[PDB]
Amino acid sequence: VLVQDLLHPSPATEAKQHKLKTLVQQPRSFFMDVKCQGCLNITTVFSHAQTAVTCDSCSTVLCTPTGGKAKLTEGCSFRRK
Amino acid sequence: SLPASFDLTPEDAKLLLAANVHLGAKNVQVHNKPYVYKTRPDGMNIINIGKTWEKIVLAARIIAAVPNASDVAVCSSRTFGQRAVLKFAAHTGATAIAGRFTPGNFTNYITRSFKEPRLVVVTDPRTDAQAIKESSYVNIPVIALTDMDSPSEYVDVAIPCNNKGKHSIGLIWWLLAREVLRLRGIIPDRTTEWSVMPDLYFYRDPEE
Amino acid sequence: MRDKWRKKRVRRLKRKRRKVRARS
Amino acid sequence: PKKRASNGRNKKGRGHVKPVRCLNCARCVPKDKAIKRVTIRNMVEAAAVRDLSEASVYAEYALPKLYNKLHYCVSCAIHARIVRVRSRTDRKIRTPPQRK
Amino acid sequence: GKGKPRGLNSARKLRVHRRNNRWADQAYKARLLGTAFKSSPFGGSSHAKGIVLEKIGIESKQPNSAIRKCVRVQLIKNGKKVTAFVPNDGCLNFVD
Amino acid sequence: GWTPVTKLGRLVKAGKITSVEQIYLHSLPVKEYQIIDLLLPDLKDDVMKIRSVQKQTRAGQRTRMKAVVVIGDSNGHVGLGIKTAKEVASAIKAAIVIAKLSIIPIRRGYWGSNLGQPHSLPCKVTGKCGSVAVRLIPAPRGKGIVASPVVKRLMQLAGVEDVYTSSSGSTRTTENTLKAAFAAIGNTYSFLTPNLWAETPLAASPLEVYAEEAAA
Amino acid sequence: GRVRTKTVKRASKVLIERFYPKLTLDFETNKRLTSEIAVIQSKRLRNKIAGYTTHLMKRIQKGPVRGISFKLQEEERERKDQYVPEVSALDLSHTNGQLEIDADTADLVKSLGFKIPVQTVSISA
Amino acid sequence: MENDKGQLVELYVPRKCSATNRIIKAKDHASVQISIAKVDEDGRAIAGENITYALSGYVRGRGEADDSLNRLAQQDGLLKNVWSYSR
Amino acid sequence: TRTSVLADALNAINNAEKTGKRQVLIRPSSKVIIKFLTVMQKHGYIGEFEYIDDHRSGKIVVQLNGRLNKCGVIQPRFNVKINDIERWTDNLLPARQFGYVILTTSAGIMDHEEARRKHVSGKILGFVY
RNA sequence: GAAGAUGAUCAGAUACCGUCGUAGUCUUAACCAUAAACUAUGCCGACUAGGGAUCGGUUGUUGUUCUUUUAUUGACGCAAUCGGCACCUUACGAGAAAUCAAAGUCUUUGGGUUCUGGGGGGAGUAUGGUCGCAAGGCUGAAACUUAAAGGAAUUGACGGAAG
Ligand SMILES: [Zn+2]
Ligand SMILES: [Zn+2]
Repeated sequence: VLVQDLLHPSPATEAKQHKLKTLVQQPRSFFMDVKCQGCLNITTVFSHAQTAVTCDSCSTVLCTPTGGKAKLTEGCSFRRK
Repeated sequence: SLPASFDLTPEDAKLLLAANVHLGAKNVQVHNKPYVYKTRPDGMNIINIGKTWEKIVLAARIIAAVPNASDVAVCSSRTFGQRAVLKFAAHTGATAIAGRFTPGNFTNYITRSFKEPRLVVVTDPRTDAQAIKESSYVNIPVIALTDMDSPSEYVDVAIPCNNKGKHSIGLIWWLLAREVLRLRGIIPDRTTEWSVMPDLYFYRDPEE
Repeated sequence: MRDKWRKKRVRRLKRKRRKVRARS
Repeated sequence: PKKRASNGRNKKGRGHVKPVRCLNCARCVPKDKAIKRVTIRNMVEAAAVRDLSEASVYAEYALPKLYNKLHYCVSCAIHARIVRVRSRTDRKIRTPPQRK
Repeated sequence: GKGKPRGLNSARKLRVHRRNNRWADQAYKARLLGTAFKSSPFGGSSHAKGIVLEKIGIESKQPNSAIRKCVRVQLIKNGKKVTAFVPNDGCLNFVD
Repeated sequence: GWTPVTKLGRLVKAGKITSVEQIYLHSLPVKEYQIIDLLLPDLKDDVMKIRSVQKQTRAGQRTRMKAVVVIGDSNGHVGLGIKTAKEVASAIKAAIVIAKLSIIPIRRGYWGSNLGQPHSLPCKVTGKCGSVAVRLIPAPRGKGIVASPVVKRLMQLAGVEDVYTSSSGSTRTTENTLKAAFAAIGNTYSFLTPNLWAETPLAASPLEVYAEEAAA
Repeated sequence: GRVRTKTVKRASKVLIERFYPKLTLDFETNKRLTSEIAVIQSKRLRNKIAGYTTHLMKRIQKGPVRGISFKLQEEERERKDQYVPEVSALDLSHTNGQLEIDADTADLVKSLGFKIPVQTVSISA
Repeated sequence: MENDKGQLVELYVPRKCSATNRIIKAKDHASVQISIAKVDEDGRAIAGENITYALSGYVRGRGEADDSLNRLAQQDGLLKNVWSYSR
Repeated sequence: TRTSVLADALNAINNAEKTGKRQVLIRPSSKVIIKFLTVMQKHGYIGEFEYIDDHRSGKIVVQLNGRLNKCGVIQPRFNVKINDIERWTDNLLPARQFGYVILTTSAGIMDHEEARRKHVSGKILGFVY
């Protein structure tokens, strides 16, 4: 591959490369709106949350931190912002 | 550019697909990623036979440029390609080199089978390294039949295919003969059926 | 001779040299 | 000069490996460098499997094997001809011999 | 890269380094230590006058087998006794 | 009579190929020495060194004579040949054959001004053979071949009249001396210069225009 | 052992590559033939050549011998190895009238502007 | 190379590789000269009329010659939708 | 650590040019790099090069043509007087008719031929041929 | 199991082999500061050629068994990237060669920086200083002597080596 277009990489390989090794680095994390089972209230939760985030509605933890993404509790739904 | 008559006719695609040309090696070496379309879930790769076709028209277009028909020499160490390259030279006037290739043919000028071809076509670089290796000494361009695992060093023009199929070697060798003869004009046009039938150029077991 | 034994022979010789200087 | 790239042993990314005693001559040898052969032999010789199967008071008694892992140093293994000297080009090969 | 300082403010480190490593050179070491002025019998001279003390015939080194006819001369400038060759067929007779 | 057995021999015997540059332009391998003899009739041989190598056999020593020979036309073509044979005359004779087969063109250029005929290299080029590395530096029109005697003899036969030389390594190895020098003198055309930047269209290969007279 | 040497073996095949039609499967005929064909100074030598030239001749009948070509064996094979059945065994006639190609590889066909019927096969292993 | 008075003092102007622009040496025995045929629209090969590519043994030795053909043939109109600039 | 982006730039350029690649990515970019390329670009030794903004030090994508022999830095940036240039040209450049000495001066980054025209001198910065 | 004593072997063996065995081997308090302490390859930085395995993490996914009957189990399987310990081929290139993905990007000689060597011995010796209980470590010559010493590989010769 003597000649290839570095300025316009294929999207498939960009989704596979490291978040730092892209042409312009951009986080793969995001923010979540978690609808808990008990009630419906908008709450922004980081995908890679380090804290056991509770909702102001109910004193119930929404996610438990893990090595990577925050693991959502059963009965809770999320939607990506 | 290219008149539209040279496009892959749907007649040929049915031949190519049945003859297992679209079946590639398990592992693709870095230079054949362009020619891989997708991988079958078993693990093996699928050739982009759409890409394959115009390569054949491209490679055959090289052979026509040589003024002397005897200057083009084809080779095959694989048994499945011995008869096909033999028939290929017969219909085309080439100088076939079947079976073993004796070292020193291209460099030693006191040998018997001392040939000076202006173009060498190779059934398989993996099994025909010596023909490719010596062609590197005496300024001979090389056209090869390469799978996805077939190494691509010292190969000017490669034709992706299934080199490990009995039907595939013959058909691509069948296609080259038809497309070379069309350019020179022996076959009437790109719509006329060839007198030779694709079952010729296929190696036969000694049972018959 | 072997280097390790030549080294050891000198080691025992240096120790004798050190002692004979202690007499003065 | 350097005879082997592995320096005759299998120690990389490491400082020290505890040694082993040769089975034959009781010589200390590093565990990775020691030639290790795992043998599983029948406890009774193949000729005697019959008459010892006739003296058996138990019908269809599956006799045990003997399990043993052997350690040799270079001199232990070479002299016992477990390994043999190979050519300079055949030294690169480390795939097992195909005898069994 | 190359193991020696290259920075623009490193001219001193180069000046000391070279001067230290000139001592490994025997031509430099012999000149500075003045070993000629001290231990060389001429004392760094080109020629010297001396007084002959006794005439000696020397067995040759291998593989040559001969006699090299030299003499014991004491030097007048510093009183040292060192051997000197007499080079000429039959020039041992000229020196007494 | 001389009977060619190669395409280039076929074409050289006729009037198809007359300029060695045409062989040089298309990298035509020259396997036959009489191809050179007709197309470069004015060549100069001079043996740099004759050496005796020895192979130890069960009974005793087996002595062969090795000779090194330099060919050049003093006009831009120079060749080097090293051949071993039992006899010096045979080794010298056989060396001349292969010294002609390796003859290459050289690029004469200008140091500073381009006034008159080219007198030196277009650039500084170095070659390495074994431990010997020989650098040739272009010289002004006055300074001749500033080089060791063995390296100078190569330059005199190549047609470089002004040049500098700087050698490194075991320069007393004559064989590696001449090969490393030969590598440098052969890199004159391997170095791109601004005046060569423009693209010229690829001329048709001489074997493809006279394939009828080159087939057999 | 009765191994023939190379000097009789190369002289035998140079005869076939020159006088195959005049050669026979009978030693006696070849014995007399090689006398007027080749100047053989020894009578013992002459019988050894013909005895192995006949063996080479008596071999060509069972099939082609390896390394010997006599300007006719390939000619006999040029129009002998011309076989082809009426069906190419590659036209889509053995099957129902459409390809058995992989369903995933059909996308390759569907990527091109082709409408070819396919009985999709999905091994998935 | 040209002198003051104007005639070409340069003999043997060499060719240049179509992939890497490197000069083709006089003894570059791995260097080829690929020839491809121009075709009349009737599908028949024109006689004595070919597009010429020079290819260095450096590119062939690395095995990049096939890609250099694919890009050159794509950009010269010889070849359709097989070589892509973006990889 | 990363001590000179200019050195890391020309090296990756040379490690691409010998390899025969027609493009090379430079990281990180800087004004000294960008002005260095322009002196190279106005002489045709390289092609259209692009600057990528990532709200950071920057990156450069260069296009290569194959007319570059060797481009390198002279480190340390020796102080070069007008009578010091002829020595730097003789040692670094293969011939008197081509090749350039990139000097950084109070008047800007320039090669030794443009430097001699305007008769200004600064610190040597590299070379190209 | 050094030392020592012992029974053999031998011309002789206070050696190898055998039998005992004292310091030691272990540990707690402190010294010593050296090893083929070796990847015989300084450390940091960037680039260069392909390939597959494997460890820790993390990111999307199964004709898989199990939790439990399923998930939010686990294991396995398939794609990825980070970091590693490495391995296979090739030689663009390097090397005196063996070889080397660095030992490349080094006469087309410049990323930063530390240390070290200048023919072989004498000699890591003498002396002085300095650290240590000592054993010793660190620093460290000269006189004198010598045309070689040595590295990689080739042929042969030889082996109480294999086939
Ligand atoms: Zn809630
Ligand atoms: Zn042992």
